[PDB]
Amino acid sequence: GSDKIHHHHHHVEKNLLRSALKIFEKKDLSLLAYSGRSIFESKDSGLKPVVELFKRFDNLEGSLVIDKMVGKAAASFLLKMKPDHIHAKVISKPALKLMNEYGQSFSYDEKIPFVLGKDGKSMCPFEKLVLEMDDPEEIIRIVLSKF
Ligand SMILES: [Zn+2]
Ligand SMILES: [Zn+2]
Ligand SMILES: [Zn+2]
Ligand SMILES: [Zn+2]
Ligand SMILES: [Zn+2]
Ligand SMILES: [Zn+2]
Repeated sequence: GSDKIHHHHHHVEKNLLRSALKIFEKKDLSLLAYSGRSIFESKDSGLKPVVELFKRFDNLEGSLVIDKMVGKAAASFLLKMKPDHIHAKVISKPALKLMNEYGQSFSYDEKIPFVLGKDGKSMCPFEKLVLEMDDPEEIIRIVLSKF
């Protein structure tokens, strides 16, 4: 790849999001990547799917990602993959802040201070791990060293 050639994908077509949401909703999915057709589908919990997705494609240009719960950890993986748009059903404040810093196009249904643990009474151990870390690449590296 030429370091002189940069793709700019900054908007998503509103009817593809519409279509992907219909699929996400109809299949109780937890993660979806969509290009006009469905290219990755998962319903597991936590980061396992985002990592599965990361391991599967170098990038997601021309595609959109839908995710149930987007924390800083998932934001980092997704940012590196360069999807056209990420739609988060719930996004945490750290994730939102990060995606703005990176000019990634994204939308959300609910915003929350931070992703929560199994209980719903405290912070997800992965979110706490990466909470005071700045760099998405450093974050991806540390998360992978748990899987
Ligand atoms: Zn280079
Ligand atoms: Zn570039
Ligand atoms: Zn491209
Ligand atoms: Zn939604
Ligand atoms: Zn930063
Ligand atoms: Zn970096």
